[PDB]
Amino acid sequence: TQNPMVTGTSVLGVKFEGGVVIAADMLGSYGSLARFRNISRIMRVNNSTMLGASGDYADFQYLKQVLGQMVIDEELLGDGHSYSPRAIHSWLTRAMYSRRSKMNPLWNTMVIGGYADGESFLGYVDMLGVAYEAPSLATGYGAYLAQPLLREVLEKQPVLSQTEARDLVERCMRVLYYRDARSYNRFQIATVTEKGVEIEGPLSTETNWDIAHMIS
Amino acid sequence: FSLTTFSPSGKLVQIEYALAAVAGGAPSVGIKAANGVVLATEKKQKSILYDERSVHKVEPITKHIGLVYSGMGPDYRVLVHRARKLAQQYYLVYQEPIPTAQLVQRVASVMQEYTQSGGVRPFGVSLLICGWNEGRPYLFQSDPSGAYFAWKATAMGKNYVNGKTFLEKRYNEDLELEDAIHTAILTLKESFEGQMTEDNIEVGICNEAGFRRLTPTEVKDYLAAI
Amino acid sequence: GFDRHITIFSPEGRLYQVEYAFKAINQGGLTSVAVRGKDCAVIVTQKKVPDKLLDSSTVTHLFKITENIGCVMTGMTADSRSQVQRARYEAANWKYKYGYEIPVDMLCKRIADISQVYTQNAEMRPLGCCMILIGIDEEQGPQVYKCDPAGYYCGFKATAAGVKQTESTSFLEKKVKKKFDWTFEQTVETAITCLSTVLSIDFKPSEIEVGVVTVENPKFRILTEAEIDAHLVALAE
Amino acid sequence: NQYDNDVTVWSPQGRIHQIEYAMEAVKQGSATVGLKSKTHAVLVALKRAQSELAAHQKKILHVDNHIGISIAGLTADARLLCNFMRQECLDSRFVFDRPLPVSRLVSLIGSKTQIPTQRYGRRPYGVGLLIAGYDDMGPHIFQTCPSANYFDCRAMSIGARSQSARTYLERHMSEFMECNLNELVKHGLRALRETLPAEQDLTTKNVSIGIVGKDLEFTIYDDDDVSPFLEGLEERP
Amino acid sequence: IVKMEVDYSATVDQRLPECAKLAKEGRLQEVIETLLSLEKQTRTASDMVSTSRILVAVVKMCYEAKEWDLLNENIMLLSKRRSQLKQAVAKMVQQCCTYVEEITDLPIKLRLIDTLRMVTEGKIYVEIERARLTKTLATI
Amino acid sequence: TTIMAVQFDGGVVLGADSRTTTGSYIANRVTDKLTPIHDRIFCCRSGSAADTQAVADAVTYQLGFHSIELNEPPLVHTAASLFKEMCYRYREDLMAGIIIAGWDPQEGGQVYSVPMGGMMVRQSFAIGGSGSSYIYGYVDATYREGMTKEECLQFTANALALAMERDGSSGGVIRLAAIAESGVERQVLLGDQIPKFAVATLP
Amino acid sequence: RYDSRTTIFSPEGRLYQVEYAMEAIGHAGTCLGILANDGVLLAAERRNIHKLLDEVFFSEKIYKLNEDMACSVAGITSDANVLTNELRLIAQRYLLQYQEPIPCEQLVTALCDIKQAYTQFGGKRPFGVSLLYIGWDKHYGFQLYQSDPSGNYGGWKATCIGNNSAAAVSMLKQDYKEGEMTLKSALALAIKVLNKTMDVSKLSAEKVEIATLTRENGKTVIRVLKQKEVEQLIKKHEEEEAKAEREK
Amino acid sequence: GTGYDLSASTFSPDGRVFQVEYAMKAVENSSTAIGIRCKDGVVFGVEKLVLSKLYEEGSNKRLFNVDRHVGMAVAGLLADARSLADIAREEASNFRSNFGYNIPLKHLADRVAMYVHAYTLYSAVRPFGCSFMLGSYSVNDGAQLYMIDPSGVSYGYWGCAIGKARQAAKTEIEKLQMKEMTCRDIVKEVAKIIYIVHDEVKDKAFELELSWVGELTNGRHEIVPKDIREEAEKYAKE
Repeated sequence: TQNPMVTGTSVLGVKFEGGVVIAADMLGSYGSLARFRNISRIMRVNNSTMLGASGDYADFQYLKQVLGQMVIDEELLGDGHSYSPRAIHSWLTRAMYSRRSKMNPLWNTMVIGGYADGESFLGYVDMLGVAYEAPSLATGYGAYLAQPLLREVLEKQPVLSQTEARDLVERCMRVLYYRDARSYNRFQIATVTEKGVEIEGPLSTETNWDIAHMIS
Repeated sequence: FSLTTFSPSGKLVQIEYALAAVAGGAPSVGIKAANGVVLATEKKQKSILYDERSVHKVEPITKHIGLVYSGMGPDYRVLVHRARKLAQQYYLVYQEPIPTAQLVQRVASVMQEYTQSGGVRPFGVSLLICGWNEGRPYLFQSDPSGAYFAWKATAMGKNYVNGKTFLEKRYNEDLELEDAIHTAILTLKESFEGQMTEDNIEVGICNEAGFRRLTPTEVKDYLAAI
Repeated sequence: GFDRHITIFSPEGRLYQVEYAFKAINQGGLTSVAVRGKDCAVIVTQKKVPDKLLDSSTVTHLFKITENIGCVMTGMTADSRSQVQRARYEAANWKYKYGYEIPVDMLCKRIADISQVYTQNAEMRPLGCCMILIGIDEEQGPQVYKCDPAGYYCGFKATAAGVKQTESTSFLEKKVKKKFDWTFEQTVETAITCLSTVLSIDFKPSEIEVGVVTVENPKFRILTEAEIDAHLVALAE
Repeated sequence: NQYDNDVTVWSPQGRIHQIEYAMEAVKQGSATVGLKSKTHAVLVALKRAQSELAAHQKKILHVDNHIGISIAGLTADARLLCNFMRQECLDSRFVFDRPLPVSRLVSLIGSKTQIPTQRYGRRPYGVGLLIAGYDDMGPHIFQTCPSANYFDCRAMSIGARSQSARTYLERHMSEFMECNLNELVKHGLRALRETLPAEQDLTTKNVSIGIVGKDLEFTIYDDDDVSPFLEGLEERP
Repeated sequence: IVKMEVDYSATVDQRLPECAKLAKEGRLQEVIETLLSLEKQTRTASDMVSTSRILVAVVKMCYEAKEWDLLNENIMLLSKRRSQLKQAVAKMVQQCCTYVEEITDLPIKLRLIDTLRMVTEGKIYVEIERARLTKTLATI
Repeated sequence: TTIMAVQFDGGVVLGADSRTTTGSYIANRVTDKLTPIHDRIFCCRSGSAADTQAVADAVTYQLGFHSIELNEPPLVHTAASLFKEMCYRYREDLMAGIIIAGWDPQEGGQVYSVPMGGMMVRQSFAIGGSGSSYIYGYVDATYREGMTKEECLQFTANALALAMERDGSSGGVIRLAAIAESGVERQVLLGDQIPKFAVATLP
Repeated sequence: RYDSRTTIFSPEGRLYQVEYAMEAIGHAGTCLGILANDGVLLAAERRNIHKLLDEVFFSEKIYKLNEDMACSVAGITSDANVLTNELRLIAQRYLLQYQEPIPCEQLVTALCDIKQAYTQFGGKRPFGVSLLYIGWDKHYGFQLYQSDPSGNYGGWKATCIGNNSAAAVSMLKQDYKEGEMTLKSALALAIKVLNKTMDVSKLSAEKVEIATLTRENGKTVIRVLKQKEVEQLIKKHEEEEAKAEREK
Repeated sequence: GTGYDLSASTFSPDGRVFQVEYAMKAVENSSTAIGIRCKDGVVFGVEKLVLSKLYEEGSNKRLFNVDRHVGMAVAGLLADARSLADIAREEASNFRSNFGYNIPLKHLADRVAMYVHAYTLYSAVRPFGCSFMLGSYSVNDGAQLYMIDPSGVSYGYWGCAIGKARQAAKTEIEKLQMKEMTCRDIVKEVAKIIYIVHDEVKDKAFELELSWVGELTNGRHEIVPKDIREEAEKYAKE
């Protein structure tokens, strides 16, 4: 709300041909403290939309509860329609804008991934209500470190394949773990596609320290 | 409408019906003696199933203000709860006046939320109040619509007419000591049908020392030798 | 007119709405008995279950208001449930506002005040359900009270409510006039034989639901099928 | 008849009478038909004229690019419902940038109108609504009666003497999914023409058309816009 | 009186004579108790013929094993348990009447007065009174 | 002060210090920080003592009422939800770290953490309070899986003892609470019974 | 159908509810105010004089409502109490606002405005009470005002408001003389008219309650004449009656 | 009644609420429904009268989904029924938001019933003209099914029916032997019972809306797949 106490570190995500993949590590940073190491920052909005957040995990849990409740209410009617990930991104955007207008901001930067109508969508909304969609997205220090690699890959390859896309995401996670104080070597990777949303789980990245011998 | 209402041309028909209901049947005599005041009433429970130490007809609203009532006991509770809150608020605002008899008139006056704001249905209870924190006693009556009457001796029961006649004939008088409670019990006897006993009759006394609801031991003691 | 249609004083000087509302309790076809004892307080009501498609597990008329107070309702079940919910709210709110648990007499007083507010005013109507709530109170022994649609809360030792409440009260008056205290067996047997004499069906141990609060064992024990059967066997012996 | 006086009161025979009277408000109004298709929804409304000098009034109200309604009944509390539906659709546009699906809109209207049917001093919204919308599941036609019980329909008509139009729609409804836009509009025009007496006949000034399709946003055609549909009338009054 | 719920005719047929063999001389009371449980089951199932047969078998076992006291308290318990089925108890009293008249003995007076006490709890005009009349004549 | 919870098979074990600090003076050296929210559910409080007490009492209200209206013991998850809602709606005003634990027949021994901010998480073990930040390495290294009741009791007692001896805001006595289907057993470690790792630095 | 009160007109155009209340004000109660130079006084009739009262309120009809005025009701006591409380509140609110005693006319106008509102809007009963006021101000000196439940007050100088108000006012008109009127002769006139309107001759001093407002040295003194002074007035009146009757 | 049956706040001289006594009549008049607790779940069923073929495929369905695992089969005045279903959905959402997890069916039924009773207590508002079954299943609490009448209270039902023909349905329901029959055969039998109840003898053709909840659906109260339950409707027809 006003001053977060337990903050979640960066989250990123890239869309590919026919689906999207996002990744978030499982650390809840109580400042400089790795207090919670087994928490999930990725939520299944519905069968065909995923969401991750970086920042106050309490605010993330509140948004998860509210959004899951509204999705359940939407599916209760049985009208055949659903909350398309575009609509979900718009709804989060407004919510965040309403909170900033009320001057009780939600300390979370959110990445919304989805694949509906045969076309992938990958939204982005922050605390200050700024929202847009880009083929690659990252939050916090992720947008400083992992984002450039995504940009330089996508400039030469506007479209992507799933396997190399998730490999790129894993490499970006490795970079973030290498050069981010708040990061941790345990990240979940969630893939949305026509078949639905599948979350891998407590994946880990291999660390290289050969340069450790270059100190002398 | 949502107040004490239903007043036709020169009448208060709803209030008159309320008084017809307050005719009641619990005699509940009151006597203002020189030393203090006695409020005695009849607790004639249906059968022996009910209890007498469970519910009371005499309620100490504060340190030396005691209260007895008439028909519509459910309304009387609410009324005595309101009265306790009112006396407490007055004592809290005007802090530490040990207010009972300089407060007895005032609480009788603040018994306007009593009836001047009836509450769609007016209250159906007439209540006698006793206080002795002025060096002098005070016995007041508040009726389902009127106000403080400042009695010296009265009754509010089914036979309140002949009860009051008995009070005046037995000379409520002015020199009567505190033990006019004997005369109060006699007045009840008149409006009583049975061998009255300690649990059957409930009486409170308010003298200059304070107010106290007499326990069955003392009530039976007084009933003996009658 | 409308003297008998709204909650207003009758010209004769009576209140006909609550007088009607009391007969609503008799309406619904049920009876309930409560007996205070030397140390315990046991109540029992018949369980009229038409057809077995219902769940006899949840058709009950007795409830726990708090950890030590148990109530039996009599009358329209919707109002009965509403007042049970109100009593539970009052018990929890009392435990929150003041540390110690709410005495049964105080709880009955608050419920009676709510009902008295209902019979006051004219927008709402009184709830047609009379509630007999019992519980162990320290320095008081067992305690039984009855709040009624009017607001008059009292009732003790032996009190009954329902259609055939008068006959039960008469029998219980005979029993209490018979000067002998009931132990945690005579009290139960007295309640059982009272209700059985009221509605002679010999009371197969499935059509009544009895609640018990002893002193050495607090809490509102809704006695099970086996316990009521054991008491019935011991009584009919 | 006492029991018919107020909306809140309930008739001894069953359903209340004020609601049943409220449907007569929509019965006493100019006729309107609305039919679905495989891909389009079309409303044909008989614009009832006061006198030849005055205009034929307005029917087929506009709500959003993909939803348009046709009123039949009390015009007073009908622009109110139009405001409510417009506001809800704009709220949906504002929150998640997607057209509010019609079924959700109709459920909202039903819930909104249900409350006056139970709140004292509030008359029910005696307006017959023919909502035509294009959500993601093809065209939709919904009928909302003042009793707040909406219905989905392949083709439904409401208004004075609308039973004849209902019968024609029922008898021809088998051949409704596979019809060109003009064919379906002429179906609706024949259905509406069968309503008014034989002396009356369709004119460009006394009819209104509301068309909403997959690529065609809701449009209100009339006289000039209507003549191309009015051609090929096959006039059998 | 009340509709039958669960019959146990097959159970009694298959088990009662086996129980009689198992307690031919009546030294076992577990057999009496388990037939009591079976007849309680049939009573809660509201069956009259099975309960009557069980009671008749019990009194027949008591006859053949000639335990007069255990008969007295056994029939007391049977008549006082919950009252059971009026048809069944009237039957059992009838076979007790048929039995007490054949053995002279000294304590058949005790048997007669025991059955008199069992039947004098009421239910005289209803559910057999000729048995009580014959018992009084036998006492004479 | 320090508070800690561990989940074992068929129950949980809670350990709390008895010290509550005000500036540098010991306000209450025998503080009872294991508040029973219900019969089989306990709360460990840290931070603003007044705020913790108010939140715990309000939750005890709501939870007891909810259990009575269900005629069933409440879930530890339900209790933790009540705490997270209470803390999250008033986080800007209420600053308190709460460790909830207990046993219910639905799942068994459960432990949840609601620190300042109003987040809920289910953990095998939970740790909080001012003195918690000094035993993270020990509690993480010396925790096994499938530890039994006595193992968890001794391990939590040791962790609290070291947190007390290291942190300046923690001291006094240790309160342990073993929660299981059989019930709750509360014990107090004081004085010599405190497990001590003496530091005899050589001269 | 729900009950609705009557704050409406007549086919002719009369407010018959208000008129009935105003007429009922005549029924029950009896007060009269007589204005005189250097002193204006009120006389009230003690309706119920049962021997079982104690008379500890010290005043039933006459109410002190302000330092410089005093009123007397003749209506239903339930409304009278709240009206007196509101009147005192109004006077004291004016005193707070202007740091000056409230002029009697302004006070009466405020009260009659509240009664006019009570008879004007909403489903509220009219205040069935009519009251007199005697007061002193800086601008007009001694003033007397009479307010009816209609809210249409009037500035009187010799009036009555009770049951036989017609007889009392006729007596006042017959034996009232302005200017010459003084406090003592005003008292004689008041007791005489009260004796006329109360059938039992030789009125006991207990059945009559009278209060005089006088202007001392820059200060208004409102003295309720106690029993001895009242009965001495009665004795002087009796001497006058005997003398006048016998001298014929 | 005559004088006393005008507002629910007016008690009868005998002590009855004739407003609710009349609101029950609307439920008695409206078309029927049925719900059976199978061995491992609850199966609903309700015939819907297609008053005119102008209507599309089954709309204003007497079934509703109030929560993820809870379903509501309603009969009576359909508009107020839908508003009450919305009340139930809001209640379930609020309970999930406050206490987490899913709302137990007994408590949900109790809360909605207390809400209904609030609407019959007063005078300005009128009693709801609907009666509905709430059915749910979970692994922990098995399958529960509570019926709420227009003014009464929830009651645990092994099998219940409401509407035009309650007794006719209940006879064959009690004939059916539940508590050991799987939800599949129960889904067949409920259609059988509805078709045994009159559908066209005096009325139009009827639609068979059937609902499911149970471990075969791992909770998640959903409408039975109508394409594959058309054969169950056929078996009912035979």
